Amino acid sequence: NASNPTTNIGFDEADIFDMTLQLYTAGSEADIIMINPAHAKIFAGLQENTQGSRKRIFENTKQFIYEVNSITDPLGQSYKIIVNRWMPTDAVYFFRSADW
Amino acid sequence: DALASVDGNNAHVEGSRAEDGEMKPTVIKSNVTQILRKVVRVSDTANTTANYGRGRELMYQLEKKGKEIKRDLEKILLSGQARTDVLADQYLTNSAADPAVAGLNDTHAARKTGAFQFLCAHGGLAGGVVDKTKNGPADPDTGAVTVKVAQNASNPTTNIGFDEADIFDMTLQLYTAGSEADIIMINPAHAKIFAGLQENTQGSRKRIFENTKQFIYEVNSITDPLGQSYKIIVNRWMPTDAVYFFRSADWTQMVLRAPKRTELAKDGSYEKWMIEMEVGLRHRNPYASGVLFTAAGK
Amino acid sequence: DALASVDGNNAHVEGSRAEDGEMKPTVIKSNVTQILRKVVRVSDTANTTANYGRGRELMYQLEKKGKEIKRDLEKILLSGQARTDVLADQYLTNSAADPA
Amino acid sequence: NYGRGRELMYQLEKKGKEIKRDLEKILLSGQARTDVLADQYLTNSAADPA
Repeated sequence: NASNPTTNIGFDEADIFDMTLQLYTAGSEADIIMINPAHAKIFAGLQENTQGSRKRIFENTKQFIYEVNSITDPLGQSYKIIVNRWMPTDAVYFFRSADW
Repeated sequence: DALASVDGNNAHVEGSRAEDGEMKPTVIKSNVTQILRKVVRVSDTANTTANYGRGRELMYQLEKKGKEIKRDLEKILLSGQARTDVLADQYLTNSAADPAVAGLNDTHAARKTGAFQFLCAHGGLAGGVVDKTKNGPADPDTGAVTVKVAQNASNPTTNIGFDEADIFDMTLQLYTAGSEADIIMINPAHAKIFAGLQENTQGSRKRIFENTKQFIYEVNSITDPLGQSYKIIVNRWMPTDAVYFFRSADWTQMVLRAPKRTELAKDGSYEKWMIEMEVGLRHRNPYASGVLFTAAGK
Repeated sequence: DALASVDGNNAHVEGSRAEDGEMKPTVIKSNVTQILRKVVRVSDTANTTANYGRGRELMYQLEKKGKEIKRDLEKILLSGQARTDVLADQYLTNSAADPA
Repeated sequence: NYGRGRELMYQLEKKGKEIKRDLEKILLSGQARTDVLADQYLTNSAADPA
């Protein structure tokens, strides 16, 4: 949680890909990410950064979508997202259905 | 090896008076093949237990050794091995066949094949492995250095970070040398740079999301200013401090003996088995493919 | 199980003897189960008059508690709880030698 | 041979009788188990590397 200030409880902004790198070098082939609704707006925040390197653009479109339900790492592994209500706010799981 | 240089001026005064031509014929490159065994030795009392999932202990261990030898081959073919054999200048020497070998019948050395970093126009030998701190020589055909040490001009020459855009210079050298390569292999610990290529700090590169439920952060295709496409590939079996630019036809896997499972002698308290796979690497032209070592500016 | 580290110095010689190699065993893991129960007791003093809304309060509350146990099962599976037992690390000593 | 029959089968059956006698002696003499398992007889407890 380097980018944000020391106020947020905890979560990353560019270290979610270090985990995908670790999984790839281990051998996992999972493409799923379960998250609680509380720590969900953070995922949508990935489409915009304070640094001048990521922004949104609306060409006179009456449809605001601050949502994200799919991620892709530089290695090529897709990653769908799911919002589980009964999960704990202070955790994020990257797993597969068959593994469990 | 190469063609004949241009020599610049080509004036003439109605007469050659040459020296029987300046042909400078081709140079002969050679390579050696090594052996890979991956022995296995199991006891006899440990070959009858329940073995819930492993089942047949020896068969399971043999499959494991097969996977291990395959991984070791995938690693060595991209490693920095150096051609090492008892023959130095008498490689072919069919007639004499190195008279100074036979007589002892036990002076056999360890056959080590030439690796990619060695066959790709090296520029020295750091003891036993190709040097990762000096650029190779120039191609006599045209000015070309297919082996370059990066210069991370984005960091203050203190951080160990692979340069961001030192690949365009390597592509320039490849184009000058006549490579036509179209592939770029990279270790997983460096795709972060290729992904950041889409962005920057000056503000001239930035992604956009017009009402999209996606955060695609990936690169799998590059195009240098010269018009040469390049497909990126990830391989976890390469040295992190190296990048190779392959080409399918330029490299081939030579095989003398296929991977064979067998068993050595007996009259012991053990049931030995083993595998044997003899293989080597070949290259059409050293100056065709390209290599890029990672380091920091001096 | 997990394969062994990939070697990069295999330079075996021709016409030699096969020296024994390195082997690794298969790791083992263990866990424990969990029991969930409910109660839908009823007095039966009802059902003699003309019930108004639902009827079969027993089955209604029973389905309610079924949904409840499903919810709790999901919550438990997704929430972090250690391998708590009364053996107190004696998991690998099945049939404890101390009946105390 | 004439009574020996051969050198392999005769020797093998003789050694079989000998090992049978030795087995009976070792079983009836009296000796406690000494295999190094340290209470891990049950609970298969794979060889535990190191």
